[PDB]
Formats: sequence, C-alpha cells, structure tokens
Amino acid sequence: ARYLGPKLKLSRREGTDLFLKSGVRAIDTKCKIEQAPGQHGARKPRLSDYGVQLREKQKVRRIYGVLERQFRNYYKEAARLKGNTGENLLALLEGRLDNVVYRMGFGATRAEARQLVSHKAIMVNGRVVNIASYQVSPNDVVSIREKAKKQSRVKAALELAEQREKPTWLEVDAGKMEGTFKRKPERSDLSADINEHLIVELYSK
Amino acid sequence: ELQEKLIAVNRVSKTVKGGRIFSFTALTVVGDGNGRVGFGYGKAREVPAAIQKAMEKARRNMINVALNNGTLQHPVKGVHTGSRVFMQPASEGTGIIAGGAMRAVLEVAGVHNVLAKAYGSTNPINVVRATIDGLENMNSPEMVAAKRGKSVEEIL
Amino acid sequence: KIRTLQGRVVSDKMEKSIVVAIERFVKHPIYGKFIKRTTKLHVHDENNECGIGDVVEIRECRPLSKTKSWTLVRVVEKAV
Amino acid sequence: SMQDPIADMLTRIRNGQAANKAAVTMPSSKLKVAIANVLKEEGFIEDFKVEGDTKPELELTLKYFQGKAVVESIQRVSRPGLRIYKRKDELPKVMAGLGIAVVSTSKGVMTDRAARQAGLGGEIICYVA
Amino acid sequence: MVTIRLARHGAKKRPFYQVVVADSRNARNGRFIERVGFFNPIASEKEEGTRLDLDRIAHWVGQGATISDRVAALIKEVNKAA
Amino acid sequence: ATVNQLVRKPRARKVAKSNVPALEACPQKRGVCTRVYTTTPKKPNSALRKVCRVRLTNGFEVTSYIGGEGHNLQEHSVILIRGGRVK
RNA sequence: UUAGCUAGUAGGUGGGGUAACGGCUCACCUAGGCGACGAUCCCUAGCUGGUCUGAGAGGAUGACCAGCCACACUGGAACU
RNA sequence: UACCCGCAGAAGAAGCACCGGCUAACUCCGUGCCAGCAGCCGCGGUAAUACGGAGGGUGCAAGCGUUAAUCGGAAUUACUGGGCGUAAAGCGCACGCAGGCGGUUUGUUAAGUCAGAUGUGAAAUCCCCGGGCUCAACCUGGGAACUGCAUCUGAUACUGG
Ligand SMILES: [Mg+2]
Repeated sequence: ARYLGPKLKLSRREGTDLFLKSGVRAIDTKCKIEQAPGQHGARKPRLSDYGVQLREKQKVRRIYGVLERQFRNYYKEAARLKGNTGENLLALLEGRLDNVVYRMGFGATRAEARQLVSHKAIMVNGRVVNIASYQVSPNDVVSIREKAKKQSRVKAALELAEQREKPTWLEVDAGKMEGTFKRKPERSDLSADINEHLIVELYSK
Repeated sequence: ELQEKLIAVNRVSKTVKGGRIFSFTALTVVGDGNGRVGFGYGKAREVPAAIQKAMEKARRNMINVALNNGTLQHPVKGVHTGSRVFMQPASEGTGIIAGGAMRAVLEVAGVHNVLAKAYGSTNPINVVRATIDGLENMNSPEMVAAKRGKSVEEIL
Repeated sequence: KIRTLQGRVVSDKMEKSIVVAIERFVKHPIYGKFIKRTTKLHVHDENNECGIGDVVEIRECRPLSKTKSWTLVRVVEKAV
Repeated sequence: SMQDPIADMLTRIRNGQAANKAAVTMPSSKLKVAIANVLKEEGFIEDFKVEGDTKPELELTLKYFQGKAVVESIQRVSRPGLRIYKRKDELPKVMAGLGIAVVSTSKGVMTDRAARQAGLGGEIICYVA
Repeated sequence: MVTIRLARHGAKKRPFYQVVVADSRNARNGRFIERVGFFNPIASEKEEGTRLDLDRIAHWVGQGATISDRVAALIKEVNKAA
Repeated sequence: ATVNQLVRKPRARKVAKSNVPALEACPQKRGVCTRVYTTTPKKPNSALRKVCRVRLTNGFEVTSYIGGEGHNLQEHSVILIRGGRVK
C-alpha cells in the first residue's frame, strides 16, 4: 500500500518540484526536468480541463504519498467541516504525523520520515506512535526516542532542514531532537502551487 | 490582465456548386477577474485565425457586473433561446459549481464560490448568452436602496 | 371538553342506528391542495328521532354493534 | 370569469410597468388597500388614491427610477386554486431578502421580515421584487 | 418482569455495558424498559466508569424492581465510594 | 398539469424493463450448450461471429456470444454467461 | 380490458356466550349494509424504526439491529 | 492474550485494468471487412494510436476488473420543476350533474390557518459537541433532531361557516 517506483519519474510527469529527494545533488542533474518519461514525453499536448484537475490532485497526493481512498476520506472530513474546505483539507494534510517530521526535518524526505514512524523510533507526548497517518493535535511534542537518536540519517536531515525554509507553526528544538506543534498553519503558510478551487471541484462533479 | 478562455472549436460548412467550403468557428470569452466580462464568437478559414477575431470581438463590447466579495449576491436564472440556466451564490471555499461554458465564463468573471445549473439546451453559444443575461440584471443592494429610495439598513 | 365530532346525517332507516358522514379537510402530502375527505360512521341514535339530512354531534362510545361504536349527543338544525 | 381581484391587481401593476404608465387604476377592495398601503411604505409605488363612493376605485402611482421601472418582479404565491400557508420559520427571502414577500397573518398585512420580528406566520400572498 | 441487568454493547474482546431497566423475559438486543446508566469494566483513569441515576432506580425498587448481582454490587460500591 | 388533474391522477413514472431477462436478476447463470455455430453480422461489419445456442438453468433457450479468438466448445457443455448485448 | 357487492348480511329486541364489550352466538323483527373518496375481484407482499441514492424534493428499499406480526411435515381440533 | 525486549537480513512480501473520441494517458510490429474489437459513436476491405503482440505511459491497489442490482445525472411524468399553431399532444362542437372554483361590504363564527403550552413521537441509527481504544474503522458521553399526532390556551388578516 505504498508507492515504490521512481520518484523523479513522478516529478517529470507533474513537471514541478516535489522535493522527493534530499536536494544535495541538483535535481536537473538527475533527470530531464521538462520531459515527461518515456517515448512521447517531449511533445506537450493541448492538455484538457479534466487532465489539469487530475494532475493537480495527483500532485498533492504524490506530494504526501497518499493513496486515493484514504485521500478521499480527508475530502469527506474536510467537506464535513466548516469554512473553506481546501484550507480544512490542507490542515488535515498538515495534521499528518509523517508530514510534521519532515516539516521538522527529522527525516530528509517524507518517506525517510515515514520509515522512522514505521520503525517506531518516535515518541509523541512521550508515547510511541507507529501510525504514520496519525492526526497531530495542537500543543503536542514529537520526540525522537533514545534508541534511534544515534542514526546518522537523523542529524544529516537536520542540516537539510537548515537548507529549507523554517516553518512558522512549529516550535522545533535541536539539542533534544524534539518539536512542538504551535498551531495549525494557513494556506498562506504553505506553497501557492496548490489551488483550493480545483481539488474541491474535482471531487464535486 | 484580462484573462482569456476559448470555449468552442468547431467546423461548419457552406455548400457551393463546387462542393463544401469548410469554415472553422470559435467561441471565446474574456474577463478581468473583476465584474467585467465579454464573450466573442469568431469565424474564419483557420483555427488559430478565427480565435483572434473571437478575442477581438470580446475585447470590445464588455459588460459591467455587480459582484459580491467572491460570489454572487442573490440566486437568479438565465435564459437565451431555450437555454434556461439557474445560478446561485455559495459559501466561501467551495469553488465554481458549473459545467460546460459556464465554468469558463464565471472564472473570468472573477467569482470564486457559486452554485449553477443549466436546464434545457446545453448549446454552448446560447448557454453562455443565458449566463450573461442573468449576471447582467443582477443588481446591488446599494442600487435597490437607491431604486426604492431607501438605505441598506432600511432593507437589510 | 369531551372529544366530540359533528357530521352529516346520511341514513336513518335502520332502527337505533344512523349513518353520519364527516368531512375531514386535509392537505395533500405532495401536491399541497386541501381536500374535502369524507369519513362515514354508523352512529347509534336512540328513538330513531333524527331527520335525514341533518347535522348531529357525536361521541365515541363503547362498542354498540358489529359495525357501530358511536353515539350522538345532540342535534343542530334538524330541519330541511 | 372573475376568479381573483388580487391577481387582477398585480398583473395590472405588472403590465403598467412595461407600458410605462404613471397611473394604474382599478376598483378597490378592503384587501387591495391593505396591500397597497404596504408597497408605498416599502417603497415600490409612489402614491395610491382610493376614491369612489358607490364603488371604491384604487388609483396607483407607479414608481420609476432612472427612466426604467422599480418593480423588477411581481408574482402570486397563494393562487385561488392553491393556497399557501407558511409558518414563521418558512417565511421566504425574496431575492435573498432584497425583495419582499407580502404575507397576511392574523396581525393584518405586513412584510416577512416584520413577520419574523413579529414571530408569527400565515398566508403568503405574493412576491414583489 | 422488570429487571436491571448488564447489556453487552461494544466490540469483541472489549465489553461495555448499558445497565438499564429492562424486562427479565426480553433480551440484550431487544427490549429494555428505561436507560438508567452504563458501566465500563475497561473504564480507564481520567474518566467515569459508572454514571447512574440513583434516584429513579429508587423509584422502581419502590415499585418492586429486581436488582441483579453486579448491579447490587456496583450501586453499593458507588455509594461506598461517593 | 392542473393540480386537480394531478389530484385525480398521479404522475405515472414509466416502468423500465431489463434487456437481459433470462438471468432473472442474477450475476451469472449456468447453461448447457445446444448448438455451436457462426453467424454473419449486420451490414456495417462482415465476419463470422462464433456463437452458441444455450439451454439455461430455467429452461430458457438463448444465444450467447463466444468472446475471444478460438475456443474448445462442444455441444452438451456446461458454460456460464454474464450478459451484454452484441450490437 | 376488476362495477356492482352483501342474507347473520345490516340494524334491532330477547336469550345464550366470553376475563371483557359486541351476530360473539341464537331466536325473532326490520331491510337494511357497502360501493365511483374504488366496493368487489385479480396480481404481488410480513410491517415500521430504518437503509441506499438524491442539493433538496423525492425515489427505491426492509440482509444484518430493533419494535411488531405470522409460522413450526401438511390439514385439523381442543386440552392443560 | 493486549503490550515489552532480543534476533537477523533488504530481507519473506504487488498486482490488475486502461491509452480512437467520450475520459487521464502512443508508438512500433503482426493482421488485411479475415482474425476480431465494442458502454456509446463506431474501428478491421495491406500503412489500424480502436484488432493481436511489444515498448512506453495512465489509472488504482492487496486488490483490480466484468456482470447483476438501485438511485443520480434524467427537468426524460417536470409538487419543488414540463408541454400541447406546425417537433408526441386541446375531445368535432354544444349542453350539463357530481366536481373544483368564486364579486363587493358589515357583523358573527373560529373551522382552516398562525402562535404558545402540555403529552407522545422507544432505543439504536444520522447530525452536533465530547471521550475512549497508538490512530482510523469501531466503541461511547451529552446535545440537537425525530420534520408528526393528540390536547389546552390564544390570535383574527385571509379562506371557509
Ligand atoms: Mg471549509
């Protein structure tokens, strides 16, 4: 129930950055960033209205690695809630446990953040949480437990967090390798390449 | 800043003694993201050529539409040539809910959160003429305060 | 005070029994039109005293007969 | 023939707007005045002039704005073949409340937004927008 | 006749009981009489485990109700704790 | 469309039937092969469509298209049909 | 393209009967009773909370849980 | 049993469907109205993006497809929310009962109608706010709702009497 294929192949499909590797080696030095994979990947078609709504939703899933049914459950939850549904939807996406570990930069990629939660190396409010898709409540702490603090892939990811923009809604520590979920973020606190007014309409045919 | 969307690519024909003269026709709409929008139906002997005539029609002859913040102000229906089309404001953060040409014409109209439904003919020429007529006579609370000789709070 | 009803005296031929029809005036559950609907009842009169075509006032009572569980209380506008 | 004076009235209002007349007259009724004394108050007509002794005749003054009309819509909700009785919660909002709905309740004739503040429903006559 | 017994309403291996006024000839899915409270044997900490209207219960014992074994135990032990 | 006519007579919503009645609202039904043969189709297409006349469970005698290319079908053989018309 | 239906039927009086009222049963009177707001007859069917869809209106639906009902080889009958 | 530590290695653990348009995703080769394909329009009659194979790609996922079965889309029975000059559709007209419908004005009535209040509308379910299981599914607390019906007290504009 995971994607296991080539990561940058998905980047070549959507054409934009998906942050799927550590960014140490330059991304364009690993793939033609503006050719879709395979034979007929150079020629850009007159892409239709249906496709760009699909490609937008296929972007956001492949941003966070979320399969369709479980992603649809987020849509059902966000539609049940109040206000802007896409802002509610992104909050659910930011509510993911394996997201915040990448947002705290403890794992270099989200998949490198996910394996840690899979291999039980995390403590949330002092409690180990095996589920990567767990929804993070506000004002909680996410601490590396002391079995796998000594992994070299932890502290090298901390430097990659220094390379990235530091998020705002995360009171993150370094010496204890812990953090604190301050508050929920905004639409504005995330990127602008994700349209609110498309992923709603795709699931509202 | 006037964003532009083609609507229809189409191939009609005249018939002469020699045969059939195919001619490509195109429907477009322009709009600024504010309450200014204009459609255009062009026609030529060529697909990338008739669209420019369709745009040039639409760049002229605009219409001024009283929007609300990100939506309509009150639900209303729209008709042109058997193409009865109902539309409706919605809550914030729900997107445009419409199909066909109506998705395009409201997006260049700069609304963001609507409810809409087409009845009868879904012919994209007359279905967008019905959208415009409903958006045209949709009027402000401020105008009907001035029309009725009152204020906003004398209406609420 | 008592749960009483009125209606139209339809039949008075059989002894110690009158047939009374009652208008219930009810909405249609779909179309919303208010319909005159008729509920007839076999009412035990005494004395066979009721004139035919009359407004009576009735009361639910203990079961008088096989088809009759209704007894009048009084009569308004007995004439034709 | 004559199945309603009210539907006669609203259509005579409706056809007078497009005819660009300044004065629409008709025989008057007690219920007709009770409606005509709302739309002046609500600002959809300018004047009504009830006159007539043997038979009262209501004469109206149509309100025109910027050349064109004011009455953008005028309807009938409770028709004589099908009556409408809605409670205080099911009172409508004509043109999202920008227009008005004439309701007759036990407290005479008023508008719906007054009837909501009166907190009591009744018979919805017509829609005026 | 009138009973007050424990009614299994929960998942497998994790029981939860609606201790209600019921009938001693009816069942657990089926007919109770009146819902007078609940009980969790997996009542953890920081949560109540037995919230019963202990006065309408006295109304029905006044009508001659029948009290079960744990129900007689737990109504005592509530009053032996509250 | 007058509501008095609507009172005296309700709107008769039209009742639709199945085009595949022999299954009798089942997903698949067992059948027995009766005759296996070919059939020329109608005008726009020209082929020999392999097809079998089938005795069913409920005694119905129907025809059902053999999909694919090539088969090992005999008469007096137990088969299973899913539906779908051939145009 | 089911229009007439009903003789204990319908009502009364009296007797009997049942825990209970009542053609419940019987006797004797009366001729009533029902139906075009569908009686009658035919076809199909356990019913509801609900379930599924639908923006709603509605539509379909009654496994699982409930509430009721009916049945227990078939047809019968009482017994306790 | 729940849960807790050791152990060992990337180890033992991914597949269906699809690419003519409808609808996201194409080339090559076989094939020649044959073999076939097919929800619809429709493809194959030697150069097939529609057949078959390959490559590549799209969609999903421990499942993926097909069939069955119900609503939606379908306003395609149109209460909400249709039409009848010629696209289906106003009886050949007239009469008229039941039927439905009703000018104006005053009282009366309060039936309808509206308002209020009691009773009931079981639980479950759904909704809302919570809680609990590492989360989720699930369980569960409280609430709202159960659109009704009955009764009582009004109300009097309209519709009735
Ligand atoms: Mg929202």
